[PDB]
Amino acid sequence: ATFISVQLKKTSEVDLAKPLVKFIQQTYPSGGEEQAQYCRAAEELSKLRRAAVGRPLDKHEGALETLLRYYDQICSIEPKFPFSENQICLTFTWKDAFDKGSLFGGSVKLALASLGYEKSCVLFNCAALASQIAAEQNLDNDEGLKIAAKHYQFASGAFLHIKETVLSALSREPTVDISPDTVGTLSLIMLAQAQEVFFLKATRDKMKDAIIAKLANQAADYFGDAFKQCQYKDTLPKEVFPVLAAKHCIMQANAEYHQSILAKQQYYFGEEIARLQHAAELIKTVASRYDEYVNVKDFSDKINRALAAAKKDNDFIYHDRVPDLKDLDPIGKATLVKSTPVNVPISQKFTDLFEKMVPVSVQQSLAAYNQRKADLVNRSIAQMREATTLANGVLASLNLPAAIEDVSGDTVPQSILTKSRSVIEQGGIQTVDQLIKELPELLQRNREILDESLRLLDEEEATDNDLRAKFKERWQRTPSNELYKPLRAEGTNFRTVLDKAVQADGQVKECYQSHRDTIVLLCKPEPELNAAIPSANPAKTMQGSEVVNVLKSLLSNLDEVKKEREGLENDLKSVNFDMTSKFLTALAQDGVINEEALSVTELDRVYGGLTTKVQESLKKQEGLLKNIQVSHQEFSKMKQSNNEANLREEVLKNLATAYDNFVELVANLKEGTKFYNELTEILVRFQNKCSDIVFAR
Amino acid sequence: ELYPLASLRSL
Repeated sequence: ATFISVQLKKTSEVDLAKPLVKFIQQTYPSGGEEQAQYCRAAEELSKLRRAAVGRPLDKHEGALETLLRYYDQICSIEPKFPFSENQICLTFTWKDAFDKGSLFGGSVKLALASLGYEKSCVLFNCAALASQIAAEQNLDNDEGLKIAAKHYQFASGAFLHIKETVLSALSREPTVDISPDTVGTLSLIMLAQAQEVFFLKATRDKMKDAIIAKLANQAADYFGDAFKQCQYKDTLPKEVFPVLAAKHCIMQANAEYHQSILAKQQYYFGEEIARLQHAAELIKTVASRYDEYVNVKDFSDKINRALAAAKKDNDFIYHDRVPDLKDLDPIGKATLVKSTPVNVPISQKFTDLFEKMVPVSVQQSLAAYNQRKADLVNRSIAQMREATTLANGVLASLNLPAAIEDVSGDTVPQSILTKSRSVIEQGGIQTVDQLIKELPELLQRNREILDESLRLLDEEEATDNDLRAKFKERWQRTPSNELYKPLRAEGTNFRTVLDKAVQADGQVKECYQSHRDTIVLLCKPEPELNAAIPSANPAKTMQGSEVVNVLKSLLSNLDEVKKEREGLENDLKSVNFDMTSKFLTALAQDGVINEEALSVTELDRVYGGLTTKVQESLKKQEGLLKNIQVSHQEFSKMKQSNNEANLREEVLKNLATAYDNFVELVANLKEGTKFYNELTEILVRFQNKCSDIVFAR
Repeated sequence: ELYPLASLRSL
């Protein structure tokens, strides 16, 4: 008995672990569980590749499951780690299986940086090992038949899934062994051999000759088509070709011998003889020409015994005419066999070591959701602040609401009194003065950290350069200059950040000293404050003036509008939607993730109720300011201009402006502080990254 | 923007 199998492809060993670990750590928070279990996984993955591929040796189902295990695992990894985005220099190198190319060689290799290459090759080896296990089977035996029939149909299916898979993965020309045409021929050889096994099972089980003829004819159909595919392309080892031809003939002769036993049974005697004669011719021919590859004697003895016995009976008794082959009905065909679809998992007891890991597709949708959400929220905050700033400025330049609460010109208007006490409560000028004083100190701290860090790199570099000059032979590591350039680039980066911060300190210093004194007044206790604001005569027709009640009410609703901006801002900030689960769904039920359309509709459900109100705020402000200014323009006409109330008038406008400035400055000075504090965080880490690289070197 | 909270956050 002789069946075709395929030899395994050889690979060079490659470290799977360390290029994958580089990513894992750059993805998740260092020193955590979501980074612990994945490094334990990527190293066991590297080991598994070694057991699956590292040696072409073992030859039974123990080593096959390990190969299948590896196939399934590699297919499970793909949607995680970013392979569909070329930048990992994990490059796989395989040899052609058959020592075959489209050039005059002895061997040919292909190194490729692709998982699609890795998985075609593993699959091919899965297929090939399966073919070898099948060929080894004892076909006298019911477990043998069965294991052979299942392995050939596996190989055929694996070979065929490679055929439909190679090109779109392998963005190159594949080695001959894994190219569509070869792999389509291998698939058909494996299917033909499965049919062969089923023909043997039916024979062993003493099934009807009509069934056996049809299973054998079908096997011949498969073998003939594979033979034909080989006739004008030599891509398989040298033995494949004549074995296909012999097996094609043997399966025809079998078809004919069984159909002959059918003709006899039906008393078609000349037909028995013509079919036996054909069987004999085919087998005579197989024995002379393919003697090296098959043994066919028993079958030939059996044909001859049948032929002689049938010719004795015909010549003496029946006198039936022997027809020509061309006038005989075709024997039918019956396939019992199929190419096994490839569907991960193909191994028994499979578990994805990286199942818990989130697909890359989701990150580049979860991080992208963030940049759209952030755009929307900041945008909204900024619009509102910029609006409130503009309203307060307009109000101040019109002495509102002070003017309308200014009964005489003798006391502190209630609103200025409210703002004053509000400034005093927040600590008065002491709080601004203290924050101004420490801003140069939080700057200096950060400069010290950046500078101490770069000094380190410099020190180490100097001694490294001096050791290379003196101990040329004893001292050859890559220079410090080169190891350090990545860190030195973060260095000059941080420098740029610190400069923009200094410029920002400028704006805040200039503002603070330009507004200090008026603020100091606003913070004085109420009787003292009153004495410093000039008195004036009331323009007494401010009883229940209608131009006043309108201004009062317009200003009240403008107030309403700006207090409402605070809750809007806080709710804009306090809410969030975790979007992972949505993306999980969109990916598991559909092909890919369409984040653009999916996030926009979610941002609209979560933030729409708020972005609506924010836009309604601006328009409402625009309405209010327009007719506040046409209403004031009338109000000023009624109450005249002398210098006693002009002076009081400026002092009041300037006191309202002082309040806006205390408020703007406290906030700028806190933004400054937080910035300079969070920058010490980032820079302490940087100091450690520098001391670590100088301690290892 | 006053202080470079943009540069700081992406770091």
